[PDB]
Amino acid sequence: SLLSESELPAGISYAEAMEGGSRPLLHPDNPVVFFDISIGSHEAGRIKIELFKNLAPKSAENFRQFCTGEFRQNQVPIGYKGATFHRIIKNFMIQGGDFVKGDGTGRLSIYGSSFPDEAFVLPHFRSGLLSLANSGPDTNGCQFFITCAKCDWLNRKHVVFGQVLGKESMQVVRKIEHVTVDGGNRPRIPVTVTQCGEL
Amino acid sequence: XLLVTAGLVLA
Repeated sequence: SLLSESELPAGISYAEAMEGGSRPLLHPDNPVVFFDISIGSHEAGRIKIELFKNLAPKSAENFRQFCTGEFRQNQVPIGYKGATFHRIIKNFMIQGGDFVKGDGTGRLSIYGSSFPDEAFVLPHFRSGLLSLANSGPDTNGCQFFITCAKCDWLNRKHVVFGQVLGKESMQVVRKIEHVTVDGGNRPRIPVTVTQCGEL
Repeated sequence: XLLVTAGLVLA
């Protein structure tokens, strides 16, 4: 059920996404969330993200709850506030959301330890898409990546479930993408979601 | 390679 890049629905081309504000473009009921990013101790700006509930409802809702603080463990909220980007690969993608361990080993979802892959509808056809990181089939948790180039080799192995909205969002993505990293692609200076929520 | 895993990063 993977769509080719000529069967893509309206509202998700790069140009369309860059015209987006705070409301969804693919389907009117898709939630829009945000991250405020700090690079080191410096405010870098806001990434706004449409979550494709219409195509990947379980993936969208997992991410959404981690943005708003609605998901609790024994009455303790857990989510993306304070989470970092631990793996940054220029010209490829930026990876983050490991609030469990901060190093890429963490996996927790709102549904349990993991959740299965939803249908692979959208391809990794351009920069600015949100997709699930995993460790093989049916191992989605909390980590995600934002594409910094097309990466269609990932199709049918990672669910594309959102898109960044507006030009500032992509500017922030590009800023994160270009920070200095070590030989393991970990940033030398931390990149952190200092605030997040729903618009 | 250029994958996005969570635990064993492969080439």
